[PDB]
Amino acid sequence: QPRRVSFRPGYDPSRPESFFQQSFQRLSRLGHGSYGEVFKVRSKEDGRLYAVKRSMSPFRGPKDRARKLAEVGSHEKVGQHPCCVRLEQAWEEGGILYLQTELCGPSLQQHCEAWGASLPEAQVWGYLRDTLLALAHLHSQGLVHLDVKPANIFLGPRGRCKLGDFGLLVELGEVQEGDPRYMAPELLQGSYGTAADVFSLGLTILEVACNMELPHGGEGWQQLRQGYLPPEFTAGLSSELRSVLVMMLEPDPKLRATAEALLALPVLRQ
Ligand SMILES: Cc1ccc(O)c(C)c1-n1c(N)c(C(N)=O)c2nc3c(Br)cccc3nc21
Repeated sequence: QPRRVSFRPGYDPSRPESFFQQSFQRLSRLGHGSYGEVFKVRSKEDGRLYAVKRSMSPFRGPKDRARKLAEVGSHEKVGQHPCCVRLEQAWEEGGILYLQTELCGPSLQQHCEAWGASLPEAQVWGYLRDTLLALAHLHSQGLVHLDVKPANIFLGPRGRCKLGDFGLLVELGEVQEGDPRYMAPELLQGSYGTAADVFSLGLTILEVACNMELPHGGEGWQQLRQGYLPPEFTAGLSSELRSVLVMMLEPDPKLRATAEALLALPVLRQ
């Protein structure tokens, strides 16, 4: 029996088919991986198109179930913000967790691969703005995403982007590992705060604006975490963008800029 999942219609219960196969039509499989599978679907009760994620394998034990279900709780804490992917409903059946979210466009990672070049700064600034708006919303409620990267930012109409994948989200006041390429240096010493997301967004913007593959480790990983940007790729960057990037990549989290401060800056105002 399927049961809804929260931390706050074609039913056919008798029929021997899953609620997913009974309440929705799988138009496409947007993606797949260890997390499971993401499908493009249209509600068989509302007709509107939505995105659904399902886990690959059934719950192994009590812990696996709790760890997976936490994303629902984390998604609920984020709430409804214009620049954050909104969750409609979440449920479980057969040891499988399902999350139904608004259908968004392609990820910033995909868009960048297709463009195959440094994105125009006009698009870049807007993504920086909306993502900063989203982070400020999370930071105000004592939430840290910890996995800000191109793949977790989804594009929308008229050059707008929304933040998603709140699985690694932690409420300031249990932490999972994130991608080393985008992690703030303070995390190595266990210092976790909203500043970390800002640094991740900085490397995110640097990656898409200079078509630069971020280093997983080594000296290159260090150079980007010493407050000095590499002049070889940052050549085409405008003076204004570079200054904003230096603020976000400030090694010391105590001195690093905050989202609201950056958003208040004139270049990033509206
Ligand atoms: C399904 C889901 C649940 C929770 C959550 O936080 C998010 C952001 C989503 N979610 C979307 N709403 C996607 C979209 N296109 O609308 C979307 N695409 C994905 C791709 Br492509 C690859 C891997 C994972 C994806 N997860 C996605």
